[PDB]
Amino acid sequence: MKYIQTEQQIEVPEGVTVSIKSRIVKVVGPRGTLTKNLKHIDVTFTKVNNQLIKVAVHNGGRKHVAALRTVKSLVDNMITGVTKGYKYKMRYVYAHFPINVNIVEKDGAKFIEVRNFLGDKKIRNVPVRDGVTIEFSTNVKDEIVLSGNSVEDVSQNAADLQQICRVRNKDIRKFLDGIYVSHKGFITEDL
Amino acid sequence: MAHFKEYQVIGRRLPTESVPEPKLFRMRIFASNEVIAKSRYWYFLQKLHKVKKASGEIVSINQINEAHPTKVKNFGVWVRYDSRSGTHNMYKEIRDVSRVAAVETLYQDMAARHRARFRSIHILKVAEIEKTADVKRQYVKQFLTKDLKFPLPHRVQKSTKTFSYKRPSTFY
Amino acid sequence: GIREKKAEYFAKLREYLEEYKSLFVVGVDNVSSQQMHEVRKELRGRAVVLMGKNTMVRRAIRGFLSDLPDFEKLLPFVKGNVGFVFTNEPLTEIKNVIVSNRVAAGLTVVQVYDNGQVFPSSILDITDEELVSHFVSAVSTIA
Amino acid sequence: IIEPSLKALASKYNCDKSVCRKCYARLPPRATNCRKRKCGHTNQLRPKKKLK
Amino acid sequence: STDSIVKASNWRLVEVGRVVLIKKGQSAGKLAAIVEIIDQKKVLIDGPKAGVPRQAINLGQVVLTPLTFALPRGARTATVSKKWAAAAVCEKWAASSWAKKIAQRERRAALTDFERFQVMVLRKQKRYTVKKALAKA
RNA sequence: GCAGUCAAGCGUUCAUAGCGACAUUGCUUUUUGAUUCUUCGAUGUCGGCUCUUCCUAUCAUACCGAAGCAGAAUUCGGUAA
RNA sequence: AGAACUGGCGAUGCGGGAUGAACCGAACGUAGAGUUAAGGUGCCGGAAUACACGCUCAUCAGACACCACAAAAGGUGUUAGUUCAUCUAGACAGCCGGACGGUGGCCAUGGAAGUCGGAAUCCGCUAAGGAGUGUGUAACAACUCACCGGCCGAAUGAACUA
Ligand SMILES: [Mg+2]
Ligand SMILES: [Mg+2]
Ligand SMILES: [Mg+2]
Ligand SMILES: [Mg+2]
Ligand SMILES: [Mg+2]
Ligand SMILES: [Mg+2]
Ligand SMILES: [Mg+2]
Ligand SMILES: [Mg+2]
Ligand SMILES: [Mg+2]
Ligand SMILES: [Mg+2]
Ligand SMILES: [Mg+2]
Ligand SMILES: [Mg+2]
Ligand SMILES: [Mg+2]
Ligand SMILES: [Mg+2]
Ligand SMILES: [Mg+2]
Ligand SMILES: [Mg+2]
Ligand SMILES: [Mg+2]
Ligand SMILES: [Mg+2]
Ligand SMILES: [Mg+2]
Ligand SMILES: [Mg+2]
Ligand SMILES: [Mg+2]
Ligand SMILES: [Mg+2]
Ligand SMILES: [Mg+2]
Ligand SMILES: [Mg+2]
Ligand SMILES: [Mg+2]
Ligand SMILES: [Mg+2]
Ligand SMILES: [Mg+2]
Ligand SMILES: [Mg+2]
Ligand SMILES: [Mg+2]
Ligand SMILES: [Mg+2]
Ligand SMILES: [Mg+2]
Ligand SMILES: [Mg+2]
Ligand SMILES: [Mg+2]
Ligand SMILES: [Zn+2]
Repeated sequence: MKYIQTEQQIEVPEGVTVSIKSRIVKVVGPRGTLTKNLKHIDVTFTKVNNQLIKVAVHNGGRKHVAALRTVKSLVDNMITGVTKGYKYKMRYVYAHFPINVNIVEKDGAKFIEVRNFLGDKKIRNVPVRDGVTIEFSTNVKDEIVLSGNSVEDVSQNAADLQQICRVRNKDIRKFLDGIYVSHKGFITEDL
Repeated sequence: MAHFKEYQVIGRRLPTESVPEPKLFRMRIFASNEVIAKSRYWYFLQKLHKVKKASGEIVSINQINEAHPTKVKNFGVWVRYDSRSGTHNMYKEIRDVSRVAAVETLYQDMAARHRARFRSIHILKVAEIEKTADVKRQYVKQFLTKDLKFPLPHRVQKSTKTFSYKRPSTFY
Repeated sequence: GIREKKAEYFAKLREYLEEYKSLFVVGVDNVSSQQMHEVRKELRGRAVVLMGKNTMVRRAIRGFLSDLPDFEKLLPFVKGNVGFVFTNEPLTEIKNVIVSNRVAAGLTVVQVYDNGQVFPSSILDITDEELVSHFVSAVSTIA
Repeated sequence: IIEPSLKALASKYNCDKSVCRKCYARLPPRATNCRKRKCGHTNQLRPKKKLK
Repeated sequence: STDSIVKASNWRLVEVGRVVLIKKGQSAGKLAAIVEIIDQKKVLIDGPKAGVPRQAINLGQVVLTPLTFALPRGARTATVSKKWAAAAVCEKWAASSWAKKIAQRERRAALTDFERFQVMVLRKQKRYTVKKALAKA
């Protein structure tokens, strides 16, 4: 019906600065800095204090108002990600052919290489994305762990790796093999 | 049916020796001129009482000017209308300065949304919602808050000449 | 049904405001379900405790401003999580049954009602010494 | 072979889905509508069938 | 930096006592006050001092000035005049590059031929003394 | 000729994996009819041969989603001429 | 294919429907000036990229009588609306506290105390707390939820209409 004012809040935790101009956002906290282009949305920011900023949509129709909240979340995950930061854990599921997962590199690349997937003489390679770092758990078997400031980039990499192991021409209810995401929390604040 | 005027129409049955002085009947009628008003008075009368104009006469026709035509009001509007497949009753509210103002957006609003031309719409009752918070339709409650203020983002000044020696700004 | 059980409460709230002369507003922030059960036993003799939802009480009280009207100044006290202890036993004994016993790691008074007046439960916890040296320093002022 | 909790983990991706009865889209298990626009977002869903 | 930086667009708001410049019609070019808000596209304005009649007006044929004075919502014509006066709104209007240019524009359009001639001359006169300045440093 | 909607039944169990009765909405113009507008100062017809291009309601091939998909095989569907 | 009344085409140009016998407008000597009809006014194209309130976003939009087609059936797209129910005696959502006594209830048996399971579903104290919604234990524990409340302050749910 066109809601004349509708707005949302973004708490700025102690230790971060978020600066915003022509809807180009930059979040700077402990873990470093992220930026994001929010040009594609008409919303207007306003700072009340160094701990609070508001996002508002004036005279917006429904789907306009929808975009509001998502702006808050996106910016939020910038903040937390640069304070707490994100970390995705996965697991190797395979019922007979052990999945061999190692890091390689050509041209200072860093890829995720996946060998022996269900017996495949092929080798799979998933680019390791910038500012997402790859580790391997020491007690937890067949684990893999992906961490960094940016969910988007950390999530997606985890998803690129799951998606490269997708099982073709078999009944995927029987043949469950793959690298699936098992946990998603922060780097800090316990596990 | 356009720029609206509101009319009182007072009419009656033609007198019979048996019934000299028949009862007088009144309607408030919204039409643009008085001919359509009078014509509307019959349309409705014919549906309520057993009467056509060939057997009745119209006694009076007087315009009802808005009492306080610069006070902003919240209006209750009850309506009966014909869709393509049914006929329906319908309440909606309109914030404006006069009844005559309100009815016109009512008549447009019915076309915009339910595609209802003037012909297919009966105006049941219209009324100034006295106590705010008797307003129920949000899209008017929205304007009732204390110190209501809002901007008008993305100004678009129309141009007088077709070429412009500067890239326009939309800044209000 | 869901109105009956309210006017029911309304009834049995009113009944106490008439029968008992004195009233305890007791805060029960936190405080387990088991605690209150044993404040019932411990007080079963005289007092009765009566717990309720605030908006039901502010309203019922105001709805009783015809008769028993100086229950009106009771209302700036029925905020937060509070409740009612009614009694005809003397002040301190009950308040001390209330404050002290069944305390662990105990529900506490927040304001008291007495014949149209209001104690802070501070003026209740008296010292009698202040009541001794005020009749003494006035006989010393006289002398 | 393959421990219960991973068989489980794998099924979250492979078998706890619902399916559009019209276009066969693999849909989230609690879906109320299909997301594909070709079946006009129908609510005619069914659960992805479980193995033996 | 180490502050959070957020420039927020600082629009002229439509708010009781927002004072507006009328764009089209019999009350064109005149100032009025916004007295009450009808809806997202329509307000109530009154322009007592300048002779513009308390009316419902479509927001489109008005342009918000940056001025604002104190006014109770929906105030009859009279107290607008009282309030507007009190606040010295005309006085603040006149002082603006906006209000001044309009004056210039009308002045220019009022010139006789003979007056246009005279401008030309004096402008020549000023020119000469400028060009030299534009060459001594 | 081709495709739907409803869902009683088939389907060990289970309407809808794959089907689908009573009914019902449609589409097509390579069927056959109905029509008789055009051409009777006329110029054959069928089939094949040869060759090009177009349609898609897809048989194969590419990538997929389903299954009463363990594997193999198949089957239903999507993007696709 | 075939009748009724009338108006047409045929016999008839003109303006509009791009086009076109039959629609709409209007019927015609040779011309000037004005005004209009039906139809139009972004550009082709004469004429406001006029004013006003809504509506709509289509990886197959839609765009004007005759007319150059679309239907049943569907859509948590989005708009307005209806009925029923909840709610200022404070709901809904969200955060927060309590989640107790008979009592490890009866069977059963290595053990099963609310949560393998058969069988019942009672009471007390309550503002409220199931002879238990799940997690969990060898069995207890511990945690959860229903249920009541603290805060908040005006809306909420369900079915439909076009
Ligand atoms: Mg990315
Ligand atoms: Mg398959
Ligand atoms: Mg196979
Ligand atoms: Mg510029
Ligand atoms: Mg998942
Ligand atoms: Mg600005
Ligand atoms: Mg059967
Ligand atoms: Mg089945
Ligand atoms: Mg013939
Ligand atoms: Mg023939
Ligand atoms: Mg010939
Ligand atoms: Mg196709
Ligand atoms: Mg089966
Ligand atoms: Mg087989
Ligand atoms: Mg085989
Ligand atoms: Mg086979
Ligand atoms: Mg089929
Ligand atoms: Mg081809
Ligand atoms: Mg003719
Ligand atoms: Mg002839
Ligand atoms: Mg003719
Ligand atoms: Mg045409
Ligand atoms: Mg052209
Ligand atoms: Mg032109
Ligand atoms: Mg334009
Ligand atoms: Mg029609
Ligand atoms: Mg709809
Ligand atoms: Mg909690
Ligand atoms: Mg809780
Ligand atoms: Mg157990
Ligand atoms: Mg327990
Ligand atoms: Mg209400
Ligand atoms: Mg309806
Ligand atoms: Zn679908």
